Amino acid sequence: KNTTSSSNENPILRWMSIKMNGFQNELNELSGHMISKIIHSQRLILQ
Amino acid sequence: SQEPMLDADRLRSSWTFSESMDLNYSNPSSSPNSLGNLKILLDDKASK
Repeated sequence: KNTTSSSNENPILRWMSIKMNGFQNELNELSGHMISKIIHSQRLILQ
Repeated sequence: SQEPMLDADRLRSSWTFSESMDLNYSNPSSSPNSLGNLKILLDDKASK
């Protein structure tokens, strides 16, 4: 139309871009703590 | 240097704190290479 949308995809880019923030943030956080934990595994097993 | 486990001596460790008593030596820390090393370090510390 566009609209793009009908709130609910513009305002569910409040979902979609922010579900992309839950996803990109999820990879961010798991990336962080996983990276530092494995860093504390070469610390914790090798070192 | 070997601590190793004691209990010895006096307050059953009496030191037991023990952040290298003061360090982490927290270089930046930011330096995870670890070199696969070594002896630990003869280094004349063995000669010490």
